[PDB]
Amino acid sequence: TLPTTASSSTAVASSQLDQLANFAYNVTTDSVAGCTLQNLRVRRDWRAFSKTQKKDYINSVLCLQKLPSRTPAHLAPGARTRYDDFVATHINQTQIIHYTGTFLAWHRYFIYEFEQALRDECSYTGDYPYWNWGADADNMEKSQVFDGSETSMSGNGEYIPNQGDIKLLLGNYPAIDLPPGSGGGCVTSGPFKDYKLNLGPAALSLPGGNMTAAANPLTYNPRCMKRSLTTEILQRYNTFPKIVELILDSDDIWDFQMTMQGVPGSGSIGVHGGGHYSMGGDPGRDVYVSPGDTAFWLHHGMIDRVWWIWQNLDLRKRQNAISGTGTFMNNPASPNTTLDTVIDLGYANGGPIAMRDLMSTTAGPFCYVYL
Ligand SMILES: *[C@@H]1O[C@H](CO)[C@@H](O[C@@H]2O[C@H](CO)[C@@H](O[C@@H]3O[C@H](CO[C@H]4O[C@H](CO[C@H]5O[C@H](CO)[C@@H](O)[C@H](O)[C@@H]5O)[C@@H](O)[C@H](O[C@H]5O[C@H](CO)[C@@H](O)[C@H](O)[C@@H]5O)[C@@H]4O)[C@@H](O)[C@H](O[C@H]4O[C@H](CO)[C@@H](O)[C@H](O)[C@@H]4O)[C@@H]3O)[C@H](O)[C@H]2NC(C)=O)[C@H](O)[C@H]1NC(C)=O
Ligand SMILES: *[C@@H]1O[C@H](CO)[C@@H](O)[C@H](O)[C@H]1NC(C)=O
Ligand SMILES: *[C@@H]1O[C@H](CO)[C@@H](O)[C@H](O)[C@H]1NC(C)=O
Ligand SMILES: *[C@H]1O[C@H](CO)[C@@H](O)[C@H](O)[C@@H]1O
Ligand SMILES: Oc1cccc(O)c1
Ligand SMILES: [Cu+2]
Ligand SMILES: [Cu+2]
Repeated sequence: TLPTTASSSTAVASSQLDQLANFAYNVTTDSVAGCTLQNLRVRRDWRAFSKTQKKDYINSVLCLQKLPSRTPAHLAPGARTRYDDFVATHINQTQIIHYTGTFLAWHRYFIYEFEQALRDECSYTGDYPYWNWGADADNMEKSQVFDGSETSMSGNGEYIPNQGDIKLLLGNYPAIDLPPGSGGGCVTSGPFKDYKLNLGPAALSLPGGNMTAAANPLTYNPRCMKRSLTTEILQRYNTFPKIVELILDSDDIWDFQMTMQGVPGSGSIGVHGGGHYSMGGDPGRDVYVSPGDTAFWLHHGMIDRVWWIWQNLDLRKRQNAISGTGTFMNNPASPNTTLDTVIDLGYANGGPIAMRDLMSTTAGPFCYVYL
């Protein structure tokens, strides 16, 4: 007897999520029992990682931020590292990978190939980590992902008093206004304290309402990563009731992906936008450059988990479900996304791949589950 309606207590909504996760696990292992049970990988909550396991993942990311970039210098003058290769492709394709029929599948392929770079070029042998927003929604500063310790993705940025609010515009919908959080400047501590963003900004929202952008966001612009942790954003968008509501109240792929990213004109930015903007800073508030924030990978692990749960609740109808076009909010208009639509990650990793081969975590190149 699966839940059918999200509960309003955090604690009960948390148990609903575990139960839906358990069901999705059962369905995926059954379809696997070449992806086999023996080589089925498990992705896990960052809280399940030991201190050594956390440090092994962080070290591999740091390795990727030193190894030289494969992107041709003339196509992206500012790229220096393999990590930059992933940021660059995301900047370059942002207009066709968000609010499109490809949004969920493209990002599944994106983070998988990031994982492959960690394993093949940086000797990583651990599990892929995800960030469970619901456990941190009441105090982001205490998240194991963001607490600033040697096992965080670094923490908060240096505090900047009396910051203006954040104003979010999209088309000519009424603006959405957010608090600026408790940071503002360069991250003060953690393993990514000396790490440099090399690309962007491309569309960086600033406290006060301004939006700054480099003339060419692919030219060299080394600078610190900035954060402004904003618990209030997670409290409104990323709580366990909000997570379960997205899963249970969405009956088709259109409503699922739209509620996740935020329905334009609803005043809500969804679990996707909520998780992004709660980091604040740079590139936390830049849609194009967001992979520059090292927590991007854990945030989209959770995005992919929530999609994988939703898929497995009715696999016959939801496994291959696609809706939307090839352009951001279909502006300008483009043909519908289908299973023959091909996507690629540029020079980041991998090669071109059709939507058909991306829809299941245990087919095509994929062989994993979430616990
Ligand atoms: C931002 O995003 C955009 C959009 O994605 C991106 O632009 C892409 O830009 C890259 C480079 O900047 C492009 O990659 C190059 O494409 C060259 C042209 O390739 C096409 O046409 C070839 C010619 O086809 C004709 O001639 C042949 C032979 O005479 C004939 O048989 C055909 O019928 C046709 O008439 C064709 O060969 C090629 O196809 C092969 O490869 C593609 C995958 O690339 C594959 O899908 C095909 O099935 C086929 O196997 C393709 O159709 C190409 O020459 C060039 O090659 C480089 O790499 C190869 C090794 O792979 C080297 O051998 C070669 O010498 C070159 O160094 C390269 O592939 C890409 O096509 C663009 N894509 C789009 C959609 O526009 C930007 O780069 C992004 N910006 C940033 C910063 O990331
Ligand atoms: C998962 O499968 C096990 C074994 O068949 C079963 O005992 C359990 O109740 C299932 N859980 C859910 C949530 O379906
Ligand atoms: C595009 O998809 C919608 C469903 O989302 C469908 O109603 C419409 O007919 C499709 N358009 C074309 C040209 O196939
Ligand atoms: C439990 O806590 C969440 C925040 O984590 C609230 O949104 C919920 O209403 C309940 O108080
Ligand atoms: O795709 C997105 C959406 C919202 C904020 C962000 O940094 C990225
Ligand atoms: Cu993206
Ligand atoms: Cu995202």
